[PDB]
Amino acid sequence: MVLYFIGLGLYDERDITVKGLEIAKKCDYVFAEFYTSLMAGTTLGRIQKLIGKEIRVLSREDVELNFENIVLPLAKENDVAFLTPGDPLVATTHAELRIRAKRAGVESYVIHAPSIYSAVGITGLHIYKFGKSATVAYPEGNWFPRSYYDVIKENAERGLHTLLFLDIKAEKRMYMTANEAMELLLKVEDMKKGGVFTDDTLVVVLARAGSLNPTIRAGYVKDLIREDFGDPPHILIVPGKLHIVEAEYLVEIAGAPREILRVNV
Amino acid sequence: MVLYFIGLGLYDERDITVKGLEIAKKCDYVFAEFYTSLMAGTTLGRIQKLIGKEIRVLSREDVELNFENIVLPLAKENDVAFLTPGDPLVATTHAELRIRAKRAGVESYVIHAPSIYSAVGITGLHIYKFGKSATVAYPEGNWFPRSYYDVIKENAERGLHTLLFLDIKAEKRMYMTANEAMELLLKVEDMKKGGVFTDDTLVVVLARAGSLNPTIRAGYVKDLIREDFGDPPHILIVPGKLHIVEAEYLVEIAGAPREILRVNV
Ligand SMILES: Nc1ncnc2c1ncn2[C@@H]1O[C@H](CSCC[C@H](N)C(=O)O)[C@@H](O)[C@H]1O
Repeated sequence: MVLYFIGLGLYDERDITVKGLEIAKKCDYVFAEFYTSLMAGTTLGRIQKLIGKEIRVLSREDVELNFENIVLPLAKENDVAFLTPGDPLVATTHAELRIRAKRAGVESYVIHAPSIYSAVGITGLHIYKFGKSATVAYPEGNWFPRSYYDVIKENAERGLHTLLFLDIKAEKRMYMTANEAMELLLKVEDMKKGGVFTDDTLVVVLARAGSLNPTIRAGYVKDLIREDFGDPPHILIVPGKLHIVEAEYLVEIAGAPREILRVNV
Repeated sequence: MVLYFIGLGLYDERDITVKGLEIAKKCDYVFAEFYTSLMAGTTLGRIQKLIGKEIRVLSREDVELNFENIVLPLAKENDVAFLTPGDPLVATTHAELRIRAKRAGVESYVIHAPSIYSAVGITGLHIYKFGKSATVAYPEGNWFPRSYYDVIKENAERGLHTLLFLDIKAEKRMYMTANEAMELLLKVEDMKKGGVFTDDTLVVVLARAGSLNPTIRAGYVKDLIREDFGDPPHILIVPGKLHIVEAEYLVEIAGAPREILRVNV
């Protein structure tokens, strides 16, 4: 009669919370989805071994078209877990699943875990200064999504930072790199010419948040566009004007050039 | 010979990540602060039992004024951990402590934990639609801060949601309720008359996120201002224009008036 939405956290199998792991271990059935994102620092086998029970992975279609026929039936007479990368319901499509549970007469509870949305605090940027967020998707065919450019523009003009989630082709395990995102943004700049993203734009890259050794780097696009930030996942942030403490953290912890202290503050 | 910043999570001792727990268990010295937020579902004793270590609690002054004198000295010869409610670097100024650690020749690492900043996803509001965040501070003496009002105005005018962290005075055990926040905002509205926060404004309240049964309520200020949302901590959210799916979740899960379903496109 109960369905638990359990977050797996940021990077590896130990990023789940103690609460999430203990609840999952007591569930009769464990399902999971790995399409809103992936857990780059681990494998399905390692997560399965930690929990101690077999995990039934659902595809995007399984969830969107058949969640109520795959997961909910068992949740009616058993305790069922539905694992998701990060924090449940940060991904926009998760929320509606709680309504489906209600419709099926199934109780649902959410077990939170770290999300990249909040983990960016490790960049040293003040969380309150983050404005609207956006995702940079891989162009495909004649589709070159670029609304994120206006998101950066609108946030920056109000002195706010912009968090850019980078695309991940989950089934192919293809992660968009900060380099690829910067290249796309420069192309969009060529088309819009709003002076929003250029070689002189200060950006912050966070790779493998959750790891004990994530890569945290800050600097100008001209210098970072071809830099190796290591294995995935990557996110990119275009900060707005900086508080001196934010800049000092970027310089001392993220290796930002001293120039940001007199250009971006 | 290192320092670990470890988040404890939203509500109780089990909100710590498995990664954080296993690292804390092996540290030689453990410090913590409980003034940045309130973990309503646990006690210092329960946390100490889980980690199997004695925890030295520090005050705001101990940290902001003497962190490098109380904590770093030990971190130079042993593995030390500094625990905090929620995520250690969200809506705190603890990131700056990593700069102090570096200057003292101490390597530091960060272990994330679920944060209220991302937990708001449980309200059904799209995370990417949240704009700048603000804090509703307690008026004191002859002062009455109102900056948070302008944050709501700025976000709302561009269709973004506003997350309002509520004040806390741990030493005096004062935790601002969503009710008090609403009362304060109505008083600011009477002064600025910007039509930003009135009796007809739709708001969302999230209380005790992280617990299995948090209070999630949505409705007009006039109806919720005197409603009992349970024990603290609370957070207040003033949504911008809603997407139909956001409204549906607020109605089905947060008990919002069905009239909000009729979104004014
Ligand atoms: N579990 C919880 N439920 C509701 N509000 C919470 C909360 N935890 C924190 N808050 C809100 O956030 C304020 C503390 S701000 C510090 C936040 C913390 N670093 C984190 O990552 O969550 C509180 O005064 C309250 O308004």
